[PDB]
Amino acid sequence: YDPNEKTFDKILVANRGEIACRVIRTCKKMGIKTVAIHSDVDASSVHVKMADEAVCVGPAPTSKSYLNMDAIMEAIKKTRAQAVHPGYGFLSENKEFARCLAAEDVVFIGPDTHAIQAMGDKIESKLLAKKAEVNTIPGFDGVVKDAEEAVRIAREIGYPVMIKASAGGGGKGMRIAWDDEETRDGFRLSSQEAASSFGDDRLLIEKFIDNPRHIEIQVLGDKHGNALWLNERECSIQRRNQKVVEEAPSIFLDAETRRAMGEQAVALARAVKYSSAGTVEFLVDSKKNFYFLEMNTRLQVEHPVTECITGLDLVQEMIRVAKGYPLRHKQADIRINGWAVECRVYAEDPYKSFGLPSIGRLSQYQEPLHLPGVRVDSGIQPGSDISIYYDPMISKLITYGSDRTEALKRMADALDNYVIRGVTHNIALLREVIINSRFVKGDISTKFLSDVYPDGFKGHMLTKSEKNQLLAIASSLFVAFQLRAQHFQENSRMPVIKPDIANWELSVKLHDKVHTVVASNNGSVFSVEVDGSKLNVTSTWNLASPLLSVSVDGTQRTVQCLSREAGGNMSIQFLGTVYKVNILTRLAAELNKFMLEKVTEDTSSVLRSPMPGVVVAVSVKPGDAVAEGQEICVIEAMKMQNSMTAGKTGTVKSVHCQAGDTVGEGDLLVELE
Amino acid sequence: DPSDRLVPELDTIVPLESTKAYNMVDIIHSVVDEREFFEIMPNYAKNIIVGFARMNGRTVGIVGNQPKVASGCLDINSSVKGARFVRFCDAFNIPLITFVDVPGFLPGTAQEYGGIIRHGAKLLYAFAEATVPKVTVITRKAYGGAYDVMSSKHLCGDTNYAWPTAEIAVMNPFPAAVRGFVDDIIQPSSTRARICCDLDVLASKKVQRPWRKHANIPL
Amino acid sequence: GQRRIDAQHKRGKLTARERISLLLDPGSFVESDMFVEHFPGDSVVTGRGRINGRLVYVFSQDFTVFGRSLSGAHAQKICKIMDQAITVGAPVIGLNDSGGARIQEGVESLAGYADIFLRNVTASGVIPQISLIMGPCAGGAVYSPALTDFTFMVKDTSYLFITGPDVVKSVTNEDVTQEELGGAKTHTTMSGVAHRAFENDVDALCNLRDFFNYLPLSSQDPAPVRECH
Ligand SMILES: Nc1ncnc2c1ncn2[C@@H]1O[C@H](COP(=O)(O)OP(=O)(O)OP(=O)(O)O)[C@@H](O)[C@H]1O
Ligand SMILES: [Mg+2]
Repeated sequence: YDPNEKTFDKILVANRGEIACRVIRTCKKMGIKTVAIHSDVDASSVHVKMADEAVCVGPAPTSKSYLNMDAIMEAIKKTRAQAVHPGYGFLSENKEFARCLAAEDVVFIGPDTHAIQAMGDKIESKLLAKKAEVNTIPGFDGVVKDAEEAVRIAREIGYPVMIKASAGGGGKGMRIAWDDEETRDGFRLSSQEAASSFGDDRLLIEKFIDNPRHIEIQVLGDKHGNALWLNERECSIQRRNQKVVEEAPSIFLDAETRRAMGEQAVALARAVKYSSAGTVEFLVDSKKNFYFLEMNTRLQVEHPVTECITGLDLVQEMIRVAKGYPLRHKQADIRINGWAVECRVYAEDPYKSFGLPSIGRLSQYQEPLHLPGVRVDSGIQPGSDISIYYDPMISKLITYGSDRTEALKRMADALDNYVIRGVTHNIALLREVIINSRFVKGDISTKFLSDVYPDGFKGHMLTKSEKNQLLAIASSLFVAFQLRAQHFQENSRMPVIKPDIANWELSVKLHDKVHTVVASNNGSVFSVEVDGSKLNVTSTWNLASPLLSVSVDGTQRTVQCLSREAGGNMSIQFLGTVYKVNILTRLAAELNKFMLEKVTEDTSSVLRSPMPGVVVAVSVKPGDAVAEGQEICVIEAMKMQNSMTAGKTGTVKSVHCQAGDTVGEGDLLVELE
Repeated sequence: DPSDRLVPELDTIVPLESTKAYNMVDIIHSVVDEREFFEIMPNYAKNIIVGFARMNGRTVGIVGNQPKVASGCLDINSSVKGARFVRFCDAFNIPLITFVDVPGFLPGTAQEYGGIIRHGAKLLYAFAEATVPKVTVITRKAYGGAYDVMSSKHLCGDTNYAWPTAEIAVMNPFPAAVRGFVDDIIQPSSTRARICCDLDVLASKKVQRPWRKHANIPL
Repeated sequence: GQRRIDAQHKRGKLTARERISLLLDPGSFVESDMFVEHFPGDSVVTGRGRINGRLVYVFSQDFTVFGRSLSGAHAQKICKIMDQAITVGAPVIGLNDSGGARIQEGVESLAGYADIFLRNVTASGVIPQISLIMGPCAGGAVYSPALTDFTFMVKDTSYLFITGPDVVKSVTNEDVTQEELGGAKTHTTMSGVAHRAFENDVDALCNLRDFFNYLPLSSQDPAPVRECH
């Protein structure tokens, strides 16, 4: 970092979240006063305090606040900001914003308008790519309009051909065909949804590429022409067409293909005349047939892992490029330094549809910054609020080591020492992803989540040894709580006669089985017998700290007692997964055997609202005999469109919702039968 | 649980929009030891919250207003609930911590015909006769005579603090501070650290009152 | 002034000093803290007197003529008279006619009300406290009478309520007059707040003397014994 290098003194970040904080910290590192914009809701965000000055925009929704042209222009002209930075999304590809700013005397940090317009269109992108002499996805070179042309193409290229129309900003019209029969009825269907959604009906049918891995190449460009490629980035793990886990030095990729990818990306950037930082996306399959997917003109979300492996700062380099100074690095200077893995901690429940976002307020938040080799990019703090107007994200966790195994181990350690109370995160799913056997080996594809968990996310399957360790830890915590409860102060009027029990016989109900445990205490060491198996658990037994470290049989395990009840219920986080355990004494369990269970009328026939947002599409009416998997309502929330199905067969008793109605979580929408 | 633990999550829990409500149970959970709270009558007269908790290991009684339900207005049932809890806590030497966000009493003909005057006077009485240590934190709102009810100094409230969003009025905390109605304006993140300290000082509080067989509480 | 006294007499009411004169024995009223300015007068007349030869402390509110709101001086005078009554062990009788107080506000009014509430709670069980509401009382002024031992009202002239009919109409959206919201009949027949209602001021004061004859002066004294025939 060179503060002497002159750069725009006043910079406005036209974004929000962790990226705004990252930009603010980078400008502060290079010594630049930074102003930040925020809506009414985000007035208490981290980035507004991290910025030296603030300019409130207006209303809560991002459409009228972070997409408002007039408001942002007012902010620019009132704060006299010398530079603007969009981060990613929002106004990343806003070409009218680019031209209106160019009408003024404020510099935009990012791609030029011409490149954005050229690369935005999928047809134009494919055309320019095939003029650029870069291998592209095999398929029909044109637009199919009738079933006859579709079946002819499927015959003369390949039966597994995607039926994909144009537009598709949210992935709409992205259906796939696999045989001649599909290429006619599915062709009609896809034309129907294309007409319903956008209607341009410009198809881009192309051959399916099996078992691919989405690879990202960081192309750094400038106004001086020369472009540099920065290693690679594997982003194969994807749920619902969204990146979740990214490792930069891709294991499958080898040096010859590294050079090939770098040369292809640089040549394509020169053809596009890119003058900023972007990522080239490749779909190399098991046959090493690389196919250019698309090149994002904005800064990639998962850039910090590339920064970690390369020992470089992309934000500073791109802001220097925007200043006017040429690129100051060479391909020889670029290398690999160990390994690094990054995950996106989102505010979503991974059990429902591989991530169903929730809403809430962070009552407790702690990052494992003290753990070695851990970097946290987060735009929230204790007391922050998750809202329906923005992306359901909590943080980004990046761990770097001298080897892939070391990075994975440090990432597991960081995930086990990360405290989030107030919302439902998805740390569990990330944990099984980074400890999965296939992921550790390297065999990963874009359909990783689809086939590894066919039915969906179930949780961490406990081994017998791990189950014994969990039961021992729970029993030890229970006995520790009782022992602390026995400790009073001296009364001198009615002295306390402390009970002298030596063994605790407990019944622990994990999942469905019931286990008999015998726990004995000796100083700070608990001897626990679970079904005969003997274990020794030793720890400091601090009952107020959120994180508790135990030493079960030498094996060090960090656990979190999320909740505890006087009735014996205990919700405890083991290895990233929350387990419910009911601990009773033996006498209490014997007497509880006589308690009558309360019958719950869980006969379905109802449908709640897991998505807190606005129901924008209702496809049912009172009296509709729906079936299994039939979509009921679509709710826009978290700036994400999610469609939910009934999952069973039953006539609709009544509908308590309408298309475009604000509905929170837990609201009964459609009654069923 | 260290007694100096900061609670930064409380710095932005009170919204600026006076019409918008929040949950006082979140504040109570954040402040008390280990976030453990034995709520008494959790499902009755939910516009007031009473319960037992611990501060630095010592049993404390918690009284607070709930702006989520009925905007925190006091009525007959909440008055009776709070009065009984406060009287019990005073009778057995248990310190009281109060969180005040009351905008006044609930208006209407049903309340007047039900005897809102005497039922409110019950809570006034209960807070006034207490001789145990009393700590008061005004979070946002203290309209009307209800402000006097939550032991506003003159009802022997030992130490009183206001958040920088407290808006003590009749129909900003500066009037209250100038007149002497708060001992300080505290940052919401230091609340716990303050309260514990006060409970150490006031543990030896002793008050002398005129002799009587008993008092005539407006039952 | 004289015009305000005539206006008060037109409604059928008395002023504070005539009320005190009727209540107490002739030539037995001793005013205290006469010279305090809220304008002097403070809209409350405090002092001590005798009923049938027995000591009593009294205050009478005078908001209808020369009082603006519940200044600190008003509550300070009331608190002083209550402290004297505690010190010597004699009852307190309070005539409440707070028909005024600007727009029912005042930053220093609520603090004075809190002080008076504290005095009432301290005196509860130590000395008898009687409250006679002789005019409209609203807001936080209605809790001190509720904290006293006995509460009496004057018919068709006195009211007790926390919020006026205007706020009830604004919020609950219902139409009720002052009488049906806080009148004497409402508080003596279906509210349980007042203990008795009297025809007018003279009748109320005479009945208050008769009632006062029954009570002891403090809780350190035995029950009174008159002469039996
Ligand atoms: N031809 C293809 N064959 C198979 N999968 C594809 C193909 N094109 C895209 N995908 C899948 O979709 C992902 C990217 O989709 P695409 O870029 O078209 O989506 P989008 O909605 O336009 O936005 P975004 O760029 O944010 O993903 C890829 O990572 C891959 O999983
Ligand atoms: Mg892409």
